[PDB]
Amino acid sequence: DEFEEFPAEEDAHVWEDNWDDDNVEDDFSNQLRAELEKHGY
Amino acid sequence: YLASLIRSVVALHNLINNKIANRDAEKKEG
Amino acid sequence: AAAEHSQRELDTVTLEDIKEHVKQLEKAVSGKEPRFVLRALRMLPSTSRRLNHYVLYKAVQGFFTSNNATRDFLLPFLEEPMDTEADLQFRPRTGKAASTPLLPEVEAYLQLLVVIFMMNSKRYKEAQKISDDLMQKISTQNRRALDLVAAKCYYYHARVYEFLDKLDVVRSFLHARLRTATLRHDADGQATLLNLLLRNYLHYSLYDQAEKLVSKSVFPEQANNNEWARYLYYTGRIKAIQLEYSEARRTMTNALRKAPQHTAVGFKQTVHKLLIVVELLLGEIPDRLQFRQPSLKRSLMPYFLLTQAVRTGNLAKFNQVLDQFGEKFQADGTYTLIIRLRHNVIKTGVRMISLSYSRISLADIAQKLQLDSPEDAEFIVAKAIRDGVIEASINHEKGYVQSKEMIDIYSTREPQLAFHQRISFCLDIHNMSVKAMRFPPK
Amino acid sequence: IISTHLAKLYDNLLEQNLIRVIEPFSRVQIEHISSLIKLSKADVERKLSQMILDKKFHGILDQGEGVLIIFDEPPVDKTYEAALETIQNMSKVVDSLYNKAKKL
Amino acid sequence: VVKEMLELAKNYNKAVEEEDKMTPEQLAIKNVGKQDPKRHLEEHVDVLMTSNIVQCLAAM
Amino acid sequence: LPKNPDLRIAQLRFLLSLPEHRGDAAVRDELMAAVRDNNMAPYYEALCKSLDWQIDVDLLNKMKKANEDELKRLDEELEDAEKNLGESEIRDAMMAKAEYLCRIGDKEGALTAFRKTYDKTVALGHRLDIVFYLLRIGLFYMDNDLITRNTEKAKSLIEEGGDWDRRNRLKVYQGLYCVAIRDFKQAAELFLDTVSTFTSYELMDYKTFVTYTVYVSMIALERPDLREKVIKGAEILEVLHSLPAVRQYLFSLYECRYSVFFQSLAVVEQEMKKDWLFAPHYRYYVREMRIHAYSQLLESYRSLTLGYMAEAFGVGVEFIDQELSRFIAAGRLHCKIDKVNEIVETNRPDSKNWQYQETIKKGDLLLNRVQKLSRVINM
Repeated sequence: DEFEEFPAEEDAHVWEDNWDDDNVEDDFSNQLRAELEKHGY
Repeated sequence: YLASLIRSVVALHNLINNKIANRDAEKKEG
Repeated sequence: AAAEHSQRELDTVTLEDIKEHVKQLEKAVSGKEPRFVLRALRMLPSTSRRLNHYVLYKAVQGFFTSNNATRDFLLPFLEEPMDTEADLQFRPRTGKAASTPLLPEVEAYLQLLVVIFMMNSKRYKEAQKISDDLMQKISTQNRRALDLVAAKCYYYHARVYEFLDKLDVVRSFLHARLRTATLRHDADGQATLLNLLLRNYLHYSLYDQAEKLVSKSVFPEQANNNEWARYLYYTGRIKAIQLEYSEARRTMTNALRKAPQHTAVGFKQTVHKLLIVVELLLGEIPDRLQFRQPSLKRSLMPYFLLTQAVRTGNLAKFNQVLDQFGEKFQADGTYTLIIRLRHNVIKTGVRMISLSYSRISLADIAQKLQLDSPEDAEFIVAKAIRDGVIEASINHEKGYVQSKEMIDIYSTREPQLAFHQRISFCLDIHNMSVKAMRFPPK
Repeated sequence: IISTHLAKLYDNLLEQNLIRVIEPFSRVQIEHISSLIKLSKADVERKLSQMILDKKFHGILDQGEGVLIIFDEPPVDKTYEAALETIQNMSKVVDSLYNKAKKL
Repeated sequence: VVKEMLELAKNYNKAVEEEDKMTPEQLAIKNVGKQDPKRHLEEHVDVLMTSNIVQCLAAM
Repeated sequence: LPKNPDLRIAQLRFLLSLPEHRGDAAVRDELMAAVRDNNMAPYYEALCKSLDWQIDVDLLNKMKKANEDELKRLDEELEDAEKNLGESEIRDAMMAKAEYLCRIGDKEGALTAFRKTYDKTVALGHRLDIVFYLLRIGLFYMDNDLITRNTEKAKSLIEEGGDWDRRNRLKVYQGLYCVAIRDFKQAAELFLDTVSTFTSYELMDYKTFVTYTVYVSMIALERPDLREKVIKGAEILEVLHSLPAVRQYLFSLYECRYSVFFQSLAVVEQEMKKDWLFAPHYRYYVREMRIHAYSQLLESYRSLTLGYMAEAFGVGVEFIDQELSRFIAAGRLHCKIDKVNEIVETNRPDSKNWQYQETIKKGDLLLNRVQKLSRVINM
């Protein structure tokens, strides 16, 4: 029962990706280095 | 709830079997 | 020609199919069981395609052919081939059967087939008149077995006028048809008529009248799953536009669940888009599997960007998202909801804070939600505690948001309620299954 | 060889002593248990955390004030495991009926 | 009863998913031994549900 | 098996394709030496066009002429075998032609030649070798469809009949592909199965294989299986004795030394960024490892102050608060933060409550299925 009444209107990734992957932030190494530097003094 | 689910599944299977039997009998009629 | 002979063979097989369907309709009227008419209508969508001029020409030459007005009405609108060599006289009714008038259900089915062919041929005007004639002659009939084919023809008539880009000359007439179907106790016909009326209102933005109709009219429970899905989508749009966000989300999730497996791509696209918008408004970030699907990916890409902007909380990202695809959202009929999201974004952040923290300080929550001052945070948090988004209790004496302590749900009564609902559903399913049982007459 | 085996023996002895000293208590504070075992607070805390994380003596620590709570570990209610397995079986039976009913 | 019904549901799964069509009318008659399909099936469902419903109603 | 195509070449190409290392010199020299020794003219041209390098006219012409005359010799040998020698000789000649085609980097020509050889090859072992060669080509180029289809074909060939060595090699190949697809559970399973008898030295040396196995096992295996299969595993421990960094990283999680664990995790994230296979998934690996460490720490506690856990992780209170909030929002950690008192409370569901939730979910799914079936059949 094709609902023709409603019109029927790169990233070839095979792995499922959750939302957290999209979030943009400095690499973990930079974060850890900065935190250790700031807690070193 | 588990017993009710089992009963519903059994009833649905019996209904499917009866429907297929009726359809087969009708088809073999002609 | 090879292609011509292949087309002739496909036409002959389609003629055999229509003969089988007409025989099923006659057997249904004899036994007064919709099952057969339901199967005929089920096969109808498949036959709607793969039909050419000679197909319907031969169908009308064989069926009907009583010199009735139908042959002088559709035939002038559909061309006629030459003297086909394979002049197989497709006459299921022979002698006395031919003399007897065509069964109202079978004649209605043939008229529906010709109307569908006219639709596929873009003969909007001719299909207009043929549909009026068939609808008028089916209006006089009162056999119950005719009601299902009547609902199918009603839907196709509404579709033909929808392609007529008018969809208003039909409003009153479909209202009357739906009311008469309700009086007659018909289920499928009234279902399709209610769905089509809701669709017309949604097209022409008459939301208030649609809500009144849905509130007053009652949809039969024993309706088609596809019809139920369409009605659920329409009611979901009505509720979402009307600020009943939770009900809209539930209804549209149900409609998506009841969609025809993999049969209607566009309905799934629209349901997913509106559900994404409504869920974003309600404070929930939608699942990524929808956006990752193959058929819905390109359609929902702008909604994927919108969800990204909402979750990240970047109002600027939301503005640029609207700038690029704002007209697309408008053409999709969701621009107003997108603006509501633009001004309600803070709800998602408040909900995330409620999920994460339990005794967050007001100053710290204001800092996290990039609010200007803690008092604004207090106002927003109380508004959220109403909005069904949070379950906290502000303690203004020391200005910290104390989320309600979680309790063992199992030791409470809610599990009993859930089990009661599920057990009632299971018992009802068993009762329905054993109720019909289709036991043949010995 | 001596170092590794003596370290393992020390671990076993600490485990046995800690288990022995928590039997009467139900919400013993970490300082008292450390004093009873004659060990640093941090060492006893780490050993208790490792023991809990490894399905050893049942309980949960709370560093907010410091105690070693011990409970009786409700069994599991095998009835629910059986019910879930039966639900899975009936779901696959419904799938089979889906395979059937294709013939109308 | 629930554990034995889980085993019986495994057996019912095996019997139905097989659905051997080599004269199925004959198959249903060549495997009649008061077994998995329904006899040791919903019989146990009835036992469980009767006992539980009666006990709960008495408790309330 | 033959080293061709050399996956080190693909790794170097990806490393150069990385933004930071695009200008690296030593990798440049290594890749140029490999190209010159192997005489990959099509690969050289593709790499030059992709990386916008300056094509060496003399070197390019020399490589092209060498490839041309080698191909002419191979074609002459094929014609001689066809005219005079039997089917086995022609099959081996076409196999050599395909091998050299893969040598220079011609993906399409090499694939077509290998397909023809497979069509003309009857021996099951030679068909398996051809499938392995095509799988190696796919890994070198990262063609998902080619690798999937060829893995299915290799599985079918092994099922029909296959020696144990081919099964082990195919297990390692599936593990590598799974690591490249981010299905880390299957990667850990396969690599732990094959670590005892690693015989596929063409893809990667044993040290790299053990490092990958440790990484994927820790991202996938839980604590009991991790202890039983990785911590106490003789092969993995023996290999790790030569890799102090990987050994420290693996033992940090098991021994509960969280600061060293985070240092090693930062090092591992940096290493995977450069790796050609873990590069697409390095962020996910680091995030999941951090989540696993947080959950492991919280398993033994019910309410631990943010200060104590920040000290344990060698990080500030603010960073741990933000990360815990982010992970809680995603429904990964079972805890709720209390900022005013700075106490994290674990809300791990009771066995009864989790069982009730699971039964509710599964029963809802089954009831939806049953309702759909009833609607479909009842008409």
